[PDB]
Amino acid sequence: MGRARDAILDALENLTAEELKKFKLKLLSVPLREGYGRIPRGALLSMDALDLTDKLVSFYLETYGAELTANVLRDMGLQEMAGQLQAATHQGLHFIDQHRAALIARVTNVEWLLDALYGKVLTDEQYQAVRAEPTNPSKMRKLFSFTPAWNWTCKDLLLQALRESQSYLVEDLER
Amino acid sequence: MGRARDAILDALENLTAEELKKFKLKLLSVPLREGYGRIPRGALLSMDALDLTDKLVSFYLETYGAELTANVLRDMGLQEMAGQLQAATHQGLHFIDQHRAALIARVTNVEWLLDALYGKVLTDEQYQAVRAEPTNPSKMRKLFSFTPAWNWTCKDLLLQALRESQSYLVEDLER
Amino acid sequence: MGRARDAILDALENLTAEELKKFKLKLLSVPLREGYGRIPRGALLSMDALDLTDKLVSFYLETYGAELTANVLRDMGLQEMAGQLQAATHQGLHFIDQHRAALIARVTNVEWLLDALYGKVLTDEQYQAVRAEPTNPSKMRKLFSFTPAWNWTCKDLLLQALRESQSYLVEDLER
Amino acid sequence: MGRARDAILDALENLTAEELKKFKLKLLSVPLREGYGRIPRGALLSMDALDLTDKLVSFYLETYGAELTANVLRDMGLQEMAGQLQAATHQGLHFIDQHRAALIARVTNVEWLLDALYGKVLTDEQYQAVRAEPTNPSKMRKLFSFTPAWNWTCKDLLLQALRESQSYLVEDLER
Amino acid sequence: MGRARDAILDALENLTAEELKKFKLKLLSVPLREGYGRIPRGALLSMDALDLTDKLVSFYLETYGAELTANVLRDMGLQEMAGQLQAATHQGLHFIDQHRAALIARVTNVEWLLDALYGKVLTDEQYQAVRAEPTNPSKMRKLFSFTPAWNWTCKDLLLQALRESQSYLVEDLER
Amino acid sequence: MGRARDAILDALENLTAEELKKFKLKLLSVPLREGYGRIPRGALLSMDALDLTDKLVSFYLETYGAELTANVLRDMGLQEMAGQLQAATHQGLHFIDQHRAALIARVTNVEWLLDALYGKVLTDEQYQAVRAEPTNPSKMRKLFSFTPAWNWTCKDLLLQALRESQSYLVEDLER
Repeated sequence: MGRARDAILDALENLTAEELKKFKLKLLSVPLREGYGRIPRGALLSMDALDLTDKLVSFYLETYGAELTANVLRDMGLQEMAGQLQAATHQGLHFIDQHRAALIARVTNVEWLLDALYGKVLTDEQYQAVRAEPTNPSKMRKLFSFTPAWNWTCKDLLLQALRESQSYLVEDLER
Repeated sequence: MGRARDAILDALENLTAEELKKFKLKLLSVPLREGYGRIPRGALLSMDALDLTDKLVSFYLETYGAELTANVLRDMGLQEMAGQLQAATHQGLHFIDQHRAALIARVTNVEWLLDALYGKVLTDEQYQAVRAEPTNPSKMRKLFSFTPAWNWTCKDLLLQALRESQSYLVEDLER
Repeated sequence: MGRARDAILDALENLTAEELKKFKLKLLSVPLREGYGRIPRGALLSMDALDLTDKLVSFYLETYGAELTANVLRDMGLQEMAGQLQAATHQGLHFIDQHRAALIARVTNVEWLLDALYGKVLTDEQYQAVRAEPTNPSKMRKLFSFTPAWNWTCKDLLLQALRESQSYLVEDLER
Repeated sequence: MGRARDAILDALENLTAEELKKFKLKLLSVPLREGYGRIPRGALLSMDALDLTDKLVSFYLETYGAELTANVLRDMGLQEMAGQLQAATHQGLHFIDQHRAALIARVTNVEWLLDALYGKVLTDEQYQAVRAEPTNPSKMRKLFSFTPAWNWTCKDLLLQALRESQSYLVEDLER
Repeated sequence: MGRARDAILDALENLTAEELKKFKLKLLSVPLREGYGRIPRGALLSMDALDLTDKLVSFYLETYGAELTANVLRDMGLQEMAGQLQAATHQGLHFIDQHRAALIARVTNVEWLLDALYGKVLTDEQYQAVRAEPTNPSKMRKLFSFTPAWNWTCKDLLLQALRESQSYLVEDLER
Repeated sequence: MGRARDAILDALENLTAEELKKFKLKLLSVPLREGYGRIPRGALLSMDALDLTDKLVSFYLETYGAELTANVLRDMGLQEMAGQLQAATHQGLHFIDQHRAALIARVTNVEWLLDALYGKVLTDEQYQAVRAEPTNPSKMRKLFSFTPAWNWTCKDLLLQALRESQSYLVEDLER
């Protein structure tokens, strides 16, 4: 699966000239994996977004180019663009999606997650339906039913709530 | 659910230049969650409300951006603006809406709440109708019937009255 | 229900500058409820009534702002403006309106109240009409029919007469 | 029917730079119909009114572009520009024009409308001529004879008067 | 530990306009530690509190900036603001907290301290409880149990009483 | 080890436009080491922060470029920027880290350092733990255990406290 060129272009088109200049400047000093070259200063300091996109795709592979662009954007502080690019490249698959079974089987403090997600994402009837479940696995199974209608931001909020509540569980899942 | 940019813009546009400058100054030293950067002084000390809103949504996501804006505003002392922002981001969902079932089940001192809400919120006929109910759960069920016509301020007043009357119930519900 | 800005402006606009200075000075040491900030001295000691009203509504909500203004006015000794603001915020609803049924059902010495209210509030015709009633509940029901034409001061006088006559009933009703 | 470019240009050219920037900012979060894209931030935050008109007509069709511009303008609170744009796009056709026969046939309280329109729109001679009519349909037919000389604002005032007088008729006609 | 920006802003914001000018004037002649520059007259004589705080933090670090501000405020005579800034910078840690063990072990005349603190700080029942202790170390240990509920002013009063009673013990303590 | 370009950019992005012109002007007269040229006035007086950073890295190497930038910044009086740049360039290595063994072996007046660091950096428990140590080397070994959690400012505070306490040891160690 490829077609990440359009994702990179979309990420690069939602930032102004003063941010594009900073991105190009920071591209000159970012650490690189072995076997990959560096773009010369002569051409890099004059390209626009359109030329930068296919230059990035040519010099670094599509996957590595996408992840390098995400890392550079995250370093500059632009979290929205990095999140959008990560969502585009990784499809509609999030961290909670890969570890779904472990999250339904090992989480304990459901009420903290419900309180964190109440109002911002969950509606009143959904909150009551989730709270009506007897046991924690049942609550988790009911809660995950609303995930397909969510976007990247809501999933990130849920992950942040889980990290704040149970750091040990998420650290174990990372390993 | 998004649309937090409009809420942030409304919150930031309703405060004067002297408060905006203090807000920008306090944005430089507010504690930040891990993984988030800080706005440089060069650009921050010259932005207006629109640019500040755009940069706030850019560096921090809509959820965390709104939360940070509310925290900074309530640190400045502007409680009205923070309350309006919380109402906008959370929709018409309040603390009393979340724990409605427990509140119509565990509260005892209803006449104190009625005295606190008399005149300012409740009318004479509504007060008489609530007083006509035989038991406390019936009184609470009748009282919650008028909630949809209320705004954030009335719900905050009711929460304050509940906290003053039965602090233990409130601290148990929040925890 | 809001509209407290107009009430606060009317209360603060009906006092002279020398006692406006005293109001501003006493606003610096009044005890505050939990979770509310304090106005800095640099700006507070230089504003007029128009700016003071806006900042009072800004830092403290309309409800708590009106309550704090009434408390500060009562502490200064100005009962007239404090009572006017109390009437404005609580609408045309008084203590006697809240406990009308209990007052009609439990009061005994109506003659003392009639003597206290004679001339100052009631004319000869109303006095004779009330005296013509056979029993105490009938006298109270006849008397309460004249309340809609009264103002805050007459109701306060009636409450004072009730407190002087039957203090135990008043302290029971308030608690 | 087209020519929406001139209407959009006239609407956008009659507003200052500071609210132009607000319009551009709010164009980034307005809900969109399915099948329509969003203008990237890179170009949107730099173009002026002349470029913005062409961009709006390109990305969105003339009809939907005008509708979206009017919706955003009403969201900002500027009702004069939105009304002018509606008048330009819909030609000299108003709500009262489309439902003329039903309005002449079903309205009852003509005198309230005449009182609302007196002085602001109708002259003394026209008012007397309308009052001289025997029955309500005759009064309405006489009143509608002066409509061609009116503008959008007068028709909006008449519609507001009708809505305030007979709300049920208006809500029936609109549905 | 940082966050001295908030403390400096609070200290500068609670002082009036005619004495902010005196503060700025005295900032031009205060002795400076080696390696630190002096703010030029051109910009200093036009700033308000918001720019002054940022300039102070930029030119002198947070620690030295807070110390210099406290020294200048003390020279001006404003002891309350200097004490507030000192409390904010050093956290809730006072001189008595630093030498707690030495104070409990070496002080003799507890009665003078109790007489100085009676009424103003200590209540009757806890004064009696302290007086009930058999020996001086027990009296001091019981007295220090009420310290956490005190503020900076009470601790300053206790230190002043200690200086008046046993000057030699203090001057040994700081040196 | 390089990566000084990012540190230089971060230092240059945290100063306003008024200070950027002063920095560029100071760059035209700063003494230079042998073999290094001077930036011409034609291009220097028109660059922004990004172009200035690139040109500084181009003409002067990363090491000498960072050193010259720090020297110019501390000449201007902005000690915070110079300190942050020194911390970024030299990594988390300070003067105290370089002479750790000599400082633990040759210092005498630990109490002055503890008094200087009390409250601002050290907490009460840490202060008591350090005071509990019998001898000076043990006290210093305990004190250095808390160093990894500190930042550049705390280390500078400790360094200036040492310099004030006994300057002879500092001037011996630096030479």
